[PDB]
Amino acid sequence: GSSGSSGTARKCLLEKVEVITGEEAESNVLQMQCKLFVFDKTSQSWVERGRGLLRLNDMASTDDGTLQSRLVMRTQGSLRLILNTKLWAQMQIDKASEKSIHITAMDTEDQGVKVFLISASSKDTGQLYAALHHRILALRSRVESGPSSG
Repeated sequence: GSSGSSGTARKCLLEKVEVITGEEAESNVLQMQCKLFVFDKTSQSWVERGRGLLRLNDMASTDDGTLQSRLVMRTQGSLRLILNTKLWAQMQIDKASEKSIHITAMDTEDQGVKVFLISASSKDTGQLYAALHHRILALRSRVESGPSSG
């Protein structure tokens, strides 16, 4: 084989990812057209943030190396991204209605945690929801060991 050293006298391997393409090769659980709304204390109500397509993409964890998840929402116009946050075990999500849902996420610019809403058909709404929950149940199952059998 070959042998050569330079500057940094420490490396992981030749086939480094830094050079390798994002190769995101992420997974698409479920995709459906939905709308996003945020509560602006200013108006004290739901304000139009961005309406378009919504889907749950599965990503790999870094410190956990496990199947991580996040909340993405692309608009209908230029599929622009306005909502991007990584779900967490202590994630807040409750089913307000069979069509609307209350989930907490962080913005991309404001990077602040706010109460987001999800409006969709009585069916679609249940789909996306049935997903989120799990996304968290998988995390809470790691932090805690669980019930120890006597």
